[PDB]
Amino acid sequence: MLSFLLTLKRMLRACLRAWKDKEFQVLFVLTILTLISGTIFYSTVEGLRPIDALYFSVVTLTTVGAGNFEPQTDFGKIFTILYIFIGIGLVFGFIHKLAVNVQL
Amino acid sequence: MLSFLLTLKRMLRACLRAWKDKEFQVLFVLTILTLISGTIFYSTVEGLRPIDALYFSVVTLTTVGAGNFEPQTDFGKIFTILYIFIGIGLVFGFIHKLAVNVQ
Amino acid sequence: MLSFLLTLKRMLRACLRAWKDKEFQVLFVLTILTLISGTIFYSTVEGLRPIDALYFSVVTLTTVGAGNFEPQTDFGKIFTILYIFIGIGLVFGFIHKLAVNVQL
Amino acid sequence: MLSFLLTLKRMLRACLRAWKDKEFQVLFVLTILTLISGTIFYSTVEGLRPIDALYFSVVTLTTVGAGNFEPQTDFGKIFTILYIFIGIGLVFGFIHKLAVNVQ
Ligand SMILES: [Ca+2]
Ligand SMILES: [Ca+2]
Ligand code: NA
Ligand code: NA
Ligand code: NA
Repeated sequence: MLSFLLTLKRMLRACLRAWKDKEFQVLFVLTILTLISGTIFYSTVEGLRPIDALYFSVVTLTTVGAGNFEPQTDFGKIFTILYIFIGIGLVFGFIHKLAVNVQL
Repeated sequence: MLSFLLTLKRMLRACLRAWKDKEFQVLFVLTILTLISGTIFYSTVEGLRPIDALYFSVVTLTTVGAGNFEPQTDFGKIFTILYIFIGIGLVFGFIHKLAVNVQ
Repeated sequence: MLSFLLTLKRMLRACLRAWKDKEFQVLFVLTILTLISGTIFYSTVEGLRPIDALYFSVVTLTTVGAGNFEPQTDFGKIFTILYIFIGIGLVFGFIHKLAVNVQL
Repeated sequence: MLSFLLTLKRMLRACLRAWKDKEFQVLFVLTILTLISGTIFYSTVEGLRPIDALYFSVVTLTTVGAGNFEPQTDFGKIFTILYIFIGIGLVFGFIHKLAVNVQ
């Protein structure tokens, strides 16, 4: 049990230290920026209430997927297709990072 | 095929070997903890039966996605958003582990 | 253009050669076995038409997600939760493999 | 922050550098090809407008998932199942690439 906590602590330190790498920071900011753009687009173009635009943006960008909503306009549909690849590009970025930071 | 059988067993041994690594155990406990918290949160704030709160918690945390349900309250939606990122955080954790154990 | 095809060919050979690794074979068989069990369970317990039980099994095991259907019984719900982790375990398996076969 | 700006630019350079690797180009062409085929298949067999066939093709091939639609015909369902595995096959491809370029 004490080992659990010590391991947990060492791992948490390593996670917080990751928030120090400038490339991880960029990816993070880019992600926030992407989530904000999505929130703006869906509230504007699809008329979704702000909190629902972020929710759709989050579930869509993370590949979780929305359970009922889907863009109603052709403009929304196109944006979403593009939004999704941006999301995949970001994930690969993080993955590429975790791939380099491990092989150094 | 004995050959096939032997390969499976070797793999299974390597799997159970991971369930011994402390870091993997932490990650595992944390996801169960996360699943429980989720099950609790959705039972309370969204008022789902426990089994349906666990289900939504699972399909949501793993990025599988629910086919019909989605948080009705603002609290539920905000929680779900953070929940998903915890899930991503956890998966990166397991992945980093799998990329550290290869070396 | 000729390079495209040559690269494409070399990559395809490498993919087919992967179908030779006994561990990849096991993971593959395990996956088929898992998809068959799912197809049987959902058709039986949830009364889904066979082709729909496989479809749900596939979209669920791959994290794609079903757009409308979800287990109606508590038995189905429990099985699905477990089904999902089996699926994640298999994915990590493949990933672990692609991680070793690259660092040899 | 110039520092932040410089980091971004370095990363962007490394991204465009990948769009030069032949193997990555193949993988990319193959997914576009796959997306087109999907868009075509769902337009015909399921009778969706092209933009809705592309959308379902995308959300399906990336594992994001559609919130309401799903193939109505048996042909559509069988195709979708194989489509998803092509998608998994493609992602493993990009991943293997990202794990070969690290070394
Ligand atoms: Ca999904
Ligand atoms: Ca739905
Ligand atoms: Na997913
Ligand atoms: Na995924
Ligand atoms: Na869904």
